[PDB]
Amino acid sequence: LSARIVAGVWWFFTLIIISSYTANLAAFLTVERMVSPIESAED
Amino acid sequence: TPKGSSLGTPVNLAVLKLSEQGVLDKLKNKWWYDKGECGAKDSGSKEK
Repeated sequence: LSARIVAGVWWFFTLIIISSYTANLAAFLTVERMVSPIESAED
Repeated sequence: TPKGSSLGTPVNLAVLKLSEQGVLDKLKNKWWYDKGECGAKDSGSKEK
């Protein structure tokens, strides 16, 4: 009985994970990353 | 300084000399940054 709920919580977890990964990958594929090598003299 | 005083020119040249010597920068930095709280100076990637 434990393997069903383990596989369910695991599948759910990795589903959240891949949805997040894909979403953020599209986000970085869109935003153009806002690249800034240096900011201040302290840097 | 008072109009046409005898102190205008010397304090003027003084201000310039101090600014060039770095006294002004160090002093301002002293009362603004050196004495002051939360001095992280953009730490932990605050800009991004």
